Amino acid sequence: TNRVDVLDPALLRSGRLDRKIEFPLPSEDSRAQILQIHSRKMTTDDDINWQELARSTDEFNGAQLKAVTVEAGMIALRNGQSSVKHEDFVEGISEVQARKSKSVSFYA
Amino acid sequence: VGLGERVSPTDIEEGMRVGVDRSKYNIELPLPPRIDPSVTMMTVEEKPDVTYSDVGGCKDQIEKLREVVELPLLSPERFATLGIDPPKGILLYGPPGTGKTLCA
Amino acid sequence: NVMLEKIKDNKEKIKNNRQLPYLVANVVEVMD
Ligand SMILES: Nc1ncnc2c1ncn2[C@@H]1O[C@H](COP(=O)(O)OP(=O)(O)NP(=O)(O)O)[C@@H](O)[C@H]1O
Ligand SMILES: [Mg+2]
Repeated sequence: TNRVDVLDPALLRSGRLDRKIEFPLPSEDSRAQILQIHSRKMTTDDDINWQELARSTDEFNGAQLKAVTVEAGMIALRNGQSSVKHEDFVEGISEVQARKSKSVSFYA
Repeated sequence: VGLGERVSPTDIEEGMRVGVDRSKYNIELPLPPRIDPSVTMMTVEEKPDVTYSDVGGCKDQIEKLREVVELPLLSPERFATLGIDPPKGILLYGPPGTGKTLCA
Repeated sequence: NVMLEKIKDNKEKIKNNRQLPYLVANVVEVMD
């Protein structure tokens, strides 16, 4: 249950629900792994660079990363390549992002 | 209750309506499972002529339709090589009167 | 031999009652 600040003070006593374990975020170590395991299912090529991707992604959970890789396959299929390109993963990153994908200036 | 007149157990399906005795409570004759038959057959509509010419405009949602339905069917060899899952389930949603059925 | 036969008659009457259909119920509680 998502943060303990939300939870009520009387059932959050120490030794009641044993240990209380907090989950620290991906730190550009665990990211690279998390991606690696998701791509294992799809075809694996050396065109893809896992380490570069780890660097791009900042403040993304396990769930979000997973979405980045699923989005890549839809793109590769659309292009009609036999094999997914590194290029497609980058494009999935800015589609999973809340903001709209790279476009010409018009206000900024 | 127990087994029918002489009818196999396999024929006495779940949810299947059955006639039983007025006072000796036991299966006699199987009866049609509900009245899902015949009503449903009215509802079924078969491959209408509707084409994209008759769809006013084309959007991105239609381009995302095409991938899921068309591409694995014409060539499932592409989906294998990629090693992605082949899309075959879709959920369509939005405001009513958009034309969700027209594209299907 | 004599004792066993007396069990065999008692068992047949139990058999008649157990014969399907029978009311299904639930036991709210046993007082005992
Ligand atoms: N792109 C289109 N080309 C032509 N007529 C259209 C188009 N889109 C909408 N219409 C019309 O508007 C009607 C309402 O859309 P319709 O396909 O009936 O429903 P829907 O969006 O699937 N609704 P619902 O399932 O009830 O929430 C269509 O049947 C057509 O009359
Ligand atoms: Mg509809």
